[PDB]
Amino acid sequence: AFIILDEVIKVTNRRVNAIEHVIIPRTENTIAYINSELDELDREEFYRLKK
Amino acid sequence: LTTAEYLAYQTERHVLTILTDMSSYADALREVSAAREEVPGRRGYPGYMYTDLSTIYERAGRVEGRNGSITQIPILTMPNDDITHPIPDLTGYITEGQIFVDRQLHNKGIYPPINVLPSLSRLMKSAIGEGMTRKDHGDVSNQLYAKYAIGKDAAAMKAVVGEEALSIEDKLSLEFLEKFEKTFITQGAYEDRTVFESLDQAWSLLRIYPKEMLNRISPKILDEFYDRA
Amino acid sequence: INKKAVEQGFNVKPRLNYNTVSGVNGPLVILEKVKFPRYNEIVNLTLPDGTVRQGQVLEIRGDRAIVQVFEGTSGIDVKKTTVEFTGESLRIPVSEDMLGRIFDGSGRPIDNGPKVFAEDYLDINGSPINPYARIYPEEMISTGVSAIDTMNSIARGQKIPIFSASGLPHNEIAAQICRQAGLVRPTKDVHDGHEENFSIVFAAMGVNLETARFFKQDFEENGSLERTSLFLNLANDPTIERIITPRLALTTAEYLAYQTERHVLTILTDMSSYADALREVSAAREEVPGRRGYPGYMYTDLSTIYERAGRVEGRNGSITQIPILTMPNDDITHPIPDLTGYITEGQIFVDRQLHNKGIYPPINVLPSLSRLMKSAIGEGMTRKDHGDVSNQLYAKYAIGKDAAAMKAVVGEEALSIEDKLSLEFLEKFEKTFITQGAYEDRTVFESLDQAWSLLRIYPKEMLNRISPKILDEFYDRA
Amino acid sequence: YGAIYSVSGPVVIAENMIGCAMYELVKVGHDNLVGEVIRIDGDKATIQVYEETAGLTVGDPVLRTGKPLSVELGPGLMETIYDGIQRPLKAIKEESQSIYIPRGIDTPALDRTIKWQFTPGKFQVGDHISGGDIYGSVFENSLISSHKILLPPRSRGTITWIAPAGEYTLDEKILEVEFDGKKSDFTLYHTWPVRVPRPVTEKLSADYPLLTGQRVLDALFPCVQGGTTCIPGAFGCGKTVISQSLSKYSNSDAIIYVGCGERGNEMAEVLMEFPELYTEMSGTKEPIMKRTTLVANTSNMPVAAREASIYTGITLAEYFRDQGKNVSMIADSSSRWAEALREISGRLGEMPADQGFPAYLGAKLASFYERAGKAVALGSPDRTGSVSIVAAVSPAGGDFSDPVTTATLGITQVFWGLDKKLAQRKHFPSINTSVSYSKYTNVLNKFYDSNYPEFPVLRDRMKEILSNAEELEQVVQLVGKSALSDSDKITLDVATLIKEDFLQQNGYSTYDAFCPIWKTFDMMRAFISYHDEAQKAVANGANWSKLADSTGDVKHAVSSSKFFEPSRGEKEVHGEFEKLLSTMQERFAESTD
Repeated sequence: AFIILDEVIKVTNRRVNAIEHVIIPRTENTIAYINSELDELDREEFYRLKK
Repeated sequence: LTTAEYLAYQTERHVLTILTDMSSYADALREVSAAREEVPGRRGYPGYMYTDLSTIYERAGRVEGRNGSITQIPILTMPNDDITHPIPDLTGYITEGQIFVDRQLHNKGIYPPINVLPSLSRLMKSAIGEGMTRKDHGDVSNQLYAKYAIGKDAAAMKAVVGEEALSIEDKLSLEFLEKFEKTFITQGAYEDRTVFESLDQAWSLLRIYPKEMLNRISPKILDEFYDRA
Repeated sequence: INKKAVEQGFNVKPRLNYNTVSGVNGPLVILEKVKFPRYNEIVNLTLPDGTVRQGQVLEIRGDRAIVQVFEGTSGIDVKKTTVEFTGESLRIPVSEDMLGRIFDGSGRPIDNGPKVFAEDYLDINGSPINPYARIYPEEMISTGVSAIDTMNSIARGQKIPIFSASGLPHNEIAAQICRQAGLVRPTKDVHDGHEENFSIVFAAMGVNLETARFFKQDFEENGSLERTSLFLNLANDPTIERIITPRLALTTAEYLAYQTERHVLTILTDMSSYADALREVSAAREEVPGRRGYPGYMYTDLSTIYERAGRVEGRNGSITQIPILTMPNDDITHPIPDLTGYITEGQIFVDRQLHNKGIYPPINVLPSLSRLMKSAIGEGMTRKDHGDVSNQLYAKYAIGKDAAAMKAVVGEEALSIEDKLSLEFLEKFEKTFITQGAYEDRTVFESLDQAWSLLRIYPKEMLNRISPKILDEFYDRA
Repeated sequence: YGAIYSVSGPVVIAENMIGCAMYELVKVGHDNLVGEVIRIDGDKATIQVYEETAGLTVGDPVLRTGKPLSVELGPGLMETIYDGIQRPLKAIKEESQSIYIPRGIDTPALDRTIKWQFTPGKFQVGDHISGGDIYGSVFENSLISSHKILLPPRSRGTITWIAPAGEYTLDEKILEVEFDGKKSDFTLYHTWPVRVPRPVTEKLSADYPLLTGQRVLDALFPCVQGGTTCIPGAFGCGKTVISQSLSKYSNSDAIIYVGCGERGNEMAEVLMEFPELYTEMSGTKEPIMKRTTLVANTSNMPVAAREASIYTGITLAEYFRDQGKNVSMIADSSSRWAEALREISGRLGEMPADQGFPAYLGAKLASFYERAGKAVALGSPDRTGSVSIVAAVSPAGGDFSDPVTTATLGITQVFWGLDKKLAQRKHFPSINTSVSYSKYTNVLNKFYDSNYPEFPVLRDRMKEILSNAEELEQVVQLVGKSALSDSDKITLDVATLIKEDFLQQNGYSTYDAFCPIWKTFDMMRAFISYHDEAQKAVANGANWSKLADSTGDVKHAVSSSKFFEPSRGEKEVHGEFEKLLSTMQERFAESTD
């Protein structure tokens, strides 16, 4: 049980500190940088077309 | 493509057309469209690029009454290693397959660095089997694709969770994936191994698994070919 | 002897008053039939109620000129508003007497004193310096901050911003640096110490009134007021006008340094407000944007704001820029810090993580940099071990942070002995070396001795970066 | 004068409209709809009509008022309810007897029929007068005893006539000044452009605390009258107690409440609760409405009214500041005002800077929050007023990451972090101590050392003991309860006692409805002394369990310290607290044996 609990706690802490703490910044990067900038370029191009 | 059409459909030759860099063609089209102040379709590319790529690609294949054909194998570089880019996306929408050269596979030293998961041949289904290639080709290809996909999934899980959490199927999948990438995909630039040698090597790869877990192939093919050794 | 008498400034140039205002679109007002408009001419708006605002021409179109107004465009009437065309681009009345004077963001005195009895009218955003006539800055200044002197050191002539954020004590750090600034090897030209002090030019754009009072009070604290010129544009001041306050400060700094031959120390606080003013004017003008809505020319404009510092071939003056900027979300990939990182030579990072830890100054030295330290230190400057000690401190701090991260993922027990050494070094570092009194001044030699005391935690064998020659000389006592 | 040329949604172009200013409001159409000019093209001016324009006809005359968006400042705007553009909703309902607001209604913002008793000031005929000079006072209501009427800040001249003492209406002229020959008539009211900050002689540093009565924020995260505050406006966080405490028990001589774009139900709750809310001075004998004016906007109103709500509120607050009255402005939701700005920009087609917001949002917020602050009022006599802003923020997704809340947190010096979880557990006023902060603690050091010198060290000692207990909660959950040292358990129990009996305040109870600053400081002393005595005794004595079990009576006494009635008198309460501390010291001395 000590071996199993050590492995489980290590996996849980490792995930909560690396996997989640990289996936959440990964999603934030995706949205905030790429989706927002692509939408901004689309907005600029259609605004120029309207002009 | 016009000189290829002349040779294939008028002189009855078999033309293997190779287009060196379709990305440069797409960039030239984008430059012309931008200078034309036309409505962009995606990230500055013209909105009619679908029709232009259809015109370029569709002038291939065999036509009725002529003894010639055009086998078109264009080459295009994805700008950021992604299928989602407009060039490869619009290419795949009209083409009948693709061969994916994978950067991660190339960095591993494998040549040719062809990834089979994104690669496809949309008209391979009716070109293999009885009286053409060997009758196990389709099922062997299906089993290899399924095992490779399971190997990638198990490698991802092993990256996420421990190896012991993986089933025996998953460990066999990693073993098959390693031997597969190192021996079957890997091939010398001057080797020219026939499809029958490739099928025999594929069977030697598949014989890692027991008969029970080759579920994607018919029992007839399995009990005909598995024990040949 | 009188090279000065060739100015012929007595020429009277009458100015055209224009009532031909067609319309206003946001910060921009448009004139239809101006005659021979100038590219960057400054103009004077006269509101119907008699209020006088001023702005500069941005675009010219045949007989048409487009004018932005610094104080906003509320109230202009196409029937009763009159525009006066000066004929020259924006210029500041500059003199050596501006030291000790507090100015509005637009150069107007606000210390209840008189206007600048100018020795000359220097044009804003002057010409770039010839690269063939540039002196590479390699006179390190002893700021008294152990986090700054021993590692990412500052030379005389830096462009080194203090990266920070809202609520961080960047103002305190800037005040301490301005107070303790001084060469590590002073020239001792005069025993009275008159010219050994830095002249200071302070520009406050977009800051709240409390920050302006704090900086003014701190300059009154150190007897440095007579050596300071304050340009305070406050939060309630017009936002369109904030784009000239740093330019006015840089123009007066250039006059003081490359003409008066003083050693100017320029502080540009809250340049994020300047960047936001740039974004606002860009959105008003509706041109091609960059990342996160900032103008695509923001790189060049920020460079022109920054590149004005340095040292020239023939003059014995220098400008030492320390801009202060607030990252909106503690993000160093934001365009506001990213572009200034591309331009300036290094940065000083003020960390919220270290600030919440309670240490002062909260300088996260690992992401900070000093691009001109590589030649400002050595055998002749400071001490021969400076470079290797700084490199080893960087490497061991990085290893300590990595091992602290590994401590949370695999527990303390799995850490190797060198990892425990790294944690001990990081603890002692952050709480004995980075930590420094707000009025504590440490010479680079004292702080180097402290750095060696910290580095003596490790055995001599694993000090890989340090060269054997220096290691065999300094690792042991003395 | 003008004439309608083209209409499309809320924007109207008016031809032959030469001579109109930039933001000059105009009367659009036969309905006289109010609209603001936003672009000019020669004689053609672009008008942003506020209300619905579905009935406008090309050719309808449009008349220019000659002034920008201006609020009517004078007697009669107290105890009244306004919209964003200061329309008297009460008078709107009374004159029309209609459920809905009539389109194009033009009821005066100030009641022109009320006769106000006017007593003239020290200024006499022939004197020189400048902007902000009190030339008389008007008894508005029983609580605002003297509504000092002011010369408008932009006006000055030589007084040529003053109306004597008597009763006048807001249409009656009561002052004539001469400037460059031309005469000018001044009534009891004057209009001020809403967006230009109302000038002051000198803006001081706000150093007197904004005592609200809520012990947790009066002690841990104090605010200064003239400071800026940010609170979450999320649902059910309990911001109602904050608003009612600022409008009910604060030092403010007047209260400005603005509803930017709040939902209809919530605005109805506010508009019903405020009239039935009574003051504290002289023993709860007057309604706070006599001290409070409201700006109310439901979800669906003219978007320009929602955008100008906070500007109207801050202009009223500045007008009362120029009279020397410390005011506090409460914003129902700054996020709703930001949404109004975003929709205005979308209608104008401006370039979206950050998440669709305009690029000037940060500058607008900075300028608006810098409008606040203690300042010497313009003109003579030399009186000092102050405007403090308590603005609420409510992000749509609750991420607290959209630019408006980031700008508000960056600008505002004090943040009172109301939390969902604390309100769920019936803990009030539900201020999350861990996330809340106040940057006015350093400024208030002068006031503390002048009045309660021990206050700052007690405050940050309580801060650090609660932080230590918060981290030791995680330590306990990690290892086990028994692993704590005696001092650690002392810290834990002291923090729990604090959370139960100092931070938590019933508010509805008579004893803790309003906790004064001296009672707050005495409770600071009691709790900090309890922690220090326990720490010292255990450090130099026996186990903690026996001492705590034996000294539970002292813990109960310091718990009941919350129950001490402030109405008994400050001196009596201080003496009784001294008695409590004396008995505490004696009983701990007896126990440590």
